[PDB]
Amino acid sequence: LDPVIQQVLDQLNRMPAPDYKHLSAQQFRSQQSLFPPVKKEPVAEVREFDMDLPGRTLKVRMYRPEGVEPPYPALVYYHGGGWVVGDLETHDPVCRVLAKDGRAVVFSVDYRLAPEHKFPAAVEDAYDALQWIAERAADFHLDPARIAVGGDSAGGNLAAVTSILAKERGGPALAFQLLIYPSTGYDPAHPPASIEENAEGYLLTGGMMLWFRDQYLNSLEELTHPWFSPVLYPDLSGLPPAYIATAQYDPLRDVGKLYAEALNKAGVKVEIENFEDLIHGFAQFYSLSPGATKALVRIAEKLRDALA
Repeated sequence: LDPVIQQVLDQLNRMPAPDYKHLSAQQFRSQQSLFPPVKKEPVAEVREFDMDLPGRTLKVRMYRPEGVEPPYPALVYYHGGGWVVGDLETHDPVCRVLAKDGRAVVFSVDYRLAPEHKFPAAVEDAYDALQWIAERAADFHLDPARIAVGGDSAGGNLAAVTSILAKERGGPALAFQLLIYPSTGYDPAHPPASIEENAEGYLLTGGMMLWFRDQYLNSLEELTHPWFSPVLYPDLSGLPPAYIATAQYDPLRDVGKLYAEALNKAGVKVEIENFEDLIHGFAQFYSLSPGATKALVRIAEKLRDALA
């Protein structure tokens, strides 16, 4: 286990174990704490504006890197945070790396967070967002055939699910899926080993996964709805080829593996790598941990090839 990630787990695992029974979303958000300033790689331009969508307006932050000419290969990105926390700044550095090392224009979408907007506001936001952007490939000098989707954790979930809607509705063409330790689901009655294995002490805990699933979902029945567990979708076949990264000490390790294992079955090209010395959410320790820094770049490179 990485040395910097260790001090974070030690110092963290000290404070009192949280009481998710009374813990509030306002309080977890206001509880922003853990993640000192981090390095922001540079890019040619950064543009933040509003996507005006029916019923609601969403903020977007576009990232163009240096040394890349139109029409540009892109990436519509969805930040992680349990469908509850996170915004355009918390993941601003991660997006900068994917943009710099991935050689693509990155559009980080500021979707509606729960509990305020329950499932499925996030999913509809993810899909409508991609469409709003693809409809205007010409206005952003985009190569319509090289537009990918990606995300970390809950953001990874949204990307998998958006891939599926796009397939039902015949487009827009998604060239690729970049899923970083994504929450793609499973059958709660028969949960993978990593769930029990890495239940505690590794940042993302079992009690935290439950709290998220609580603030986000409306009913128990929703636990097996495809839009929440894309892994339980009928025909995974014909979906965009993908790259899936997982972490050794992540309760969601086998969940992503399970998704890799499923797309393969429906005959979809997929590559999955497990980073042996990292935990869930490592991309946010870029420039802080020597292991996370290497992994994120490695991940941004796979994007570069895939979209090449």
